[PDB]
Amino acid sequence: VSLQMVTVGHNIALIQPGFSLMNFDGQVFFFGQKGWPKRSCPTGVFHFDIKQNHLKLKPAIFSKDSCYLPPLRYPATCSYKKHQYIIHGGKTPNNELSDKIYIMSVACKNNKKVTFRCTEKDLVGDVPEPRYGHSIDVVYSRGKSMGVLFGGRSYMPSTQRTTEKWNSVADCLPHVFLIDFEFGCATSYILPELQDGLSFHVSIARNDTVYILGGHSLASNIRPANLYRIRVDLPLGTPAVNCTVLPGGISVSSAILTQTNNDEFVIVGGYQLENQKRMVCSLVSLGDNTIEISEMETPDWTSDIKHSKIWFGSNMGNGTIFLGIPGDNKSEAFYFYTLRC
Amino acid sequence: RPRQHLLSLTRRAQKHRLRELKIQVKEFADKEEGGDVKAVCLTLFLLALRARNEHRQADELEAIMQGRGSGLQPAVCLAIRVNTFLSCSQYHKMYRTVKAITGRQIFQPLHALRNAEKVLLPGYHPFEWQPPLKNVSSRTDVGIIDGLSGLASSVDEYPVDTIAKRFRYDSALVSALMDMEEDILEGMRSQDLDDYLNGPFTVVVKESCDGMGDVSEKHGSGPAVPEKAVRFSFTVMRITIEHGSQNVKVFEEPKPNSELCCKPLCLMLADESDHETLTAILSPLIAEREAMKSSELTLEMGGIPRTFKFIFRGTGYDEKLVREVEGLEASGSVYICTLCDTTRLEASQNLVFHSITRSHAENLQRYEVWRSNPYHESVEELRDRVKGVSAKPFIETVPSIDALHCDIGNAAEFYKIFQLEIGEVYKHPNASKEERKRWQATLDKHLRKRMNLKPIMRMNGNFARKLMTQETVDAVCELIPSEERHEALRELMDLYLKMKPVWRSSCPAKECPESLCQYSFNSQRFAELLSTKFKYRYEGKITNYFHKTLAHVPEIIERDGSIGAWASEGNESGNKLFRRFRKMNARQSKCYEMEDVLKHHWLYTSKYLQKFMNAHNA
Amino acid sequence: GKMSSYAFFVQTCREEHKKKHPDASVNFSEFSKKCSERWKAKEKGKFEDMAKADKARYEREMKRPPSAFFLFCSEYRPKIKGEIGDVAKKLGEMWNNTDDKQPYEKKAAKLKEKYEK
DNA sequence: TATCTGGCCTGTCTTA
DNA sequence: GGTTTTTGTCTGGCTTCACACTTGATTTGCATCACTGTGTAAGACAGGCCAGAT
DNA sequence: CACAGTGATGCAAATCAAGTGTGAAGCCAGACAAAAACC
Ligand SMILES: [Ca+2]
Ligand SMILES: [K+]
Ligand SMILES: [Zn+2]
Repeated sequence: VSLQMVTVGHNIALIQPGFSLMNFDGQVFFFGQKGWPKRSCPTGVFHFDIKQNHLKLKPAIFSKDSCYLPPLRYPATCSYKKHQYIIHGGKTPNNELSDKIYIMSVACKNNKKVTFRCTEKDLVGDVPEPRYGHSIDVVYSRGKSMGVLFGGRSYMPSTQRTTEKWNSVADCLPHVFLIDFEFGCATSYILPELQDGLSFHVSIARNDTVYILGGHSLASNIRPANLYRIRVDLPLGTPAVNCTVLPGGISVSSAILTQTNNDEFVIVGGYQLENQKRMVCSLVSLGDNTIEISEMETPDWTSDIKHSKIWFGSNMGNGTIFLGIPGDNKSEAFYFYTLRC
Repeated sequence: RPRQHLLSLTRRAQKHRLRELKIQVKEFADKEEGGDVKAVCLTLFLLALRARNEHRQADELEAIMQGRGSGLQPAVCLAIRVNTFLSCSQYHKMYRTVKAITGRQIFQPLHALRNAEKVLLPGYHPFEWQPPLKNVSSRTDVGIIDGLSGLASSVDEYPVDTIAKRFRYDSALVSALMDMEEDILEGMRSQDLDDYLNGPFTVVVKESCDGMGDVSEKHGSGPAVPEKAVRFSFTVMRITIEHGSQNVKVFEEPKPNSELCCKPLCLMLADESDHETLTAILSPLIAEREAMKSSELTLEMGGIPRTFKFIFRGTGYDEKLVREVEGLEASGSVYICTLCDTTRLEASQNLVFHSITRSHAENLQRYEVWRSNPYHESVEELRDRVKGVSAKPFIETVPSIDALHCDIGNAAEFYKIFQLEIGEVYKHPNASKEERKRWQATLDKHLRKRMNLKPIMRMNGNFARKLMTQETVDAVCELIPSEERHEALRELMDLYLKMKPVWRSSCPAKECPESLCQYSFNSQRFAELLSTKFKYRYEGKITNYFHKTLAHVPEIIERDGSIGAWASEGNESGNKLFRRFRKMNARQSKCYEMEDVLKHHWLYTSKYLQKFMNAHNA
Repeated sequence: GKMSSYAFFVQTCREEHKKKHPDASVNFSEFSKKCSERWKAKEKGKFEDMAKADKARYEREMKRPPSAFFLFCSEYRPKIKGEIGDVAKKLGEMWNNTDDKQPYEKKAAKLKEKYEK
């Protein structure tokens, strides 16, 4: 668990809060740049490689059959197993919410340069309204694949939305959304266990269950210390979703999750309170039928991280987190660190 | 005892010295004036004064025998405060000193001026929209609103680094119209129309937007805001009425680029280049504006309800901001025109024959083409197909030309031709950076000697105004050996000065008909001169603004009648008011600076308040 | 004030005239003439000594329509007369003791708009 | 051979 | 002292004016708050480096 | 221990406006005399 400072190249400005990282065969890539793509990199997707604590962001190109998705902030991101990535919702540089979903897949890797395929997936049925700050995960039940989507935020509906509060945001209804990528349909489920709206939580997916951790509820304005298990059954008939509360849940919004080994993940970062950052880290051990959350040794944070009001980060993939804190202003706007496990 | 001066003596004492003249006066009054000693002394004194050229004392005594009280109505004190740039704190010093030395309250105290302001600011007058505006509150008492418009600021969200205050767009327009009511009535009358006539008036509004640098951040707690501002403003440009099958020009702004009539609508501390914050703040303004295109404002003017239809023209934008907000590429791109699809290379070979094809609507389509890539093309082919529209527009602008920045770019270009004509680059192709620096130094020193210009780091309106003259070419020719090229420079500048009035005057048709007539002809020979006798600079390339100026000026002039009046120069001039008002007319704290400047800037723009300063000029 | 010898003379003469002629209104300009002739060496000594006594005395001395309460008040004025500062005290007490003042305030409400315009 | 002053360079320190 | 001019007194009644209280509502005066700008370039001195001098 | 602002706030202080009759202050009238400055 070693904290390490990182330097950045000419295009350090691209990196903003709400950015995303995707892992394709150990090569990390970057998505969600600040501002619209420029002639330097039209796709907005970057090869993100740190070599000896120096990070270079290099442009990647798309396939001929690809969509040019806009940069998205706070989308729900998921990894699908042939390896591909799902992006749903998020904010565009124009502050719109996109209802679209995109699939990112490696098209070609000749001479250690990667061409990506970005295809838009049409979705019919009970489509979730456009959202940010929400989780999407893929579950496996009885040799069947299903997508789960929960929580988040959006703007008020057109009937009630007014220009004076044009930007006001509210939690989406806490309906669990099954989304089958094979057919392009989505099914909504209302559950008694899930009464409040929730955003900026952590999602961990094992087999047919997805655990919901922390998050923030806008109406209540509380960061609840609760854990929710959501099991999905895929029989020949219509799937059924059952939820269970399991006490001993962490209280944190905006936390970052990384997988150290199979079945053990680390949760770091995020906020305990609006003005209080969560400096502790928690270890999750998963059982086929059980989940374990254990306090672990806190890292050796620097005085910058300790006294920052805000921090943001994403998972790089091989148990290493890329963290960012607001930096000095005339210099570079943000200071970046890498935390290994 | 030497006789004292008469004025020093006590009443009893002055009576005794004048009792001999007093009795003599009583006679004259009984004999000649019916015994009115009062009236005959009053007249003898008033006449003694004017005899010694002391009219002011006589005139005041007149006003005090009449006895009429002197005082200024608060709304007039307001006008004097707002328009002479006095701060309330300073005005208070004047008011207090006048009341104590004259014993009379000539100027009103600040609470009443603060009450007279209420009429002039948005939210005071009632109105309604038929049909009601989409997604807009129907409340009519909405004044200064938070410019973040409920932007989420919890530590989970995106970081909020700006402060912003605004008016609701419609609520502001209403207050502008009510400010103009006397000028609309008088405008009908002078068109021989009914004062009470209430038909469907049409208001054409110029929309302007600007980023500023070098806005110092204040100390004290608040968001750590950037050291920049953005300003959204509107100018009421003309109002016509439909009387029969005629459109009658009830009102047209006499001074379309004056700070007096650029009305502030949105002040924010933020960076125009930061797209995420810019769209967050202005999107509420654009949504209010989209709604107003589809409704008719009924509002009560002079007792009689009137209806207003609105046309919004966004022309007070410099090229960089236009490209930003209509999804176009940056000004270095090969797609140089924001008005057409031509390419930087094409604009150098053809020069003149290009029509206006881009539009806010087209750009929205093209972005969607860009985003969706429906012919599964390569990025080069995709970009070629959408002509560089690779981001989603969020603001509708007129495809035009800003006369201010056009004037500036062009002069900046000529300044460069001047340098390269001094190094004889037409004859010698390669020159060192040092050899180039001295060309500029030569020309700089000479513009000082012959034209009284000092060198400036960045090109200026007034510099451009003063540089683009035939006299300056004279100056510059004193440094160039070849007179074959004195000829070329003289022609180039003759053609440009034949062209300039078209795109700068308010009404070329009336003001320079022959210049308008000949534009297509003159712009051709200008283009040919660049292509032949200036090959070294203009083979394969041209500047964005040379293109705009050579290829689209006539079409714009017939589509709209003017280019100069739709320029940014008025809104730029408004920035000067921003800097001054931020220092000298606002509470000096991060959570009140923006709103205090916005309210007081609005007052400075009120025609009802301006009229009181032309009372002398009845 | 301090009084000269001649002035004391004139005052005493006015006293004599008033006791001799009670129903009589003296003219001023004629009285100064006759008094001046009487003044113009032993008669005057009494007045002369009196004047210094006066000097000593001088030393010692040197060292928009109306409020609803107004509308109510004006009408109750005649009754109080039947029963200014005193009247106002009574008016205020009785008004304080009194839905009683709702009508007067309604009249004032109609008047307030008229003042504003 | 075996040193050796002088400019030269950069970089910090002091006041603006 | 003789002489010159400011300030009076003597009286009845002329006018104009401020005052007399109370009540509720406006209109003025004033202190309060946290922050503004004007302070905003160049020389002294040390220590390393290497070529041409001793 | 720099210092004169920068505008909105909100609470104290002043002001208003009505009823009428008190006393107080200045004034007029002719004639003459205190004081207070100059030859
Ligand atoms: Ca600008
Ligand atoms: K101006
Ligand atoms: Zn063009």
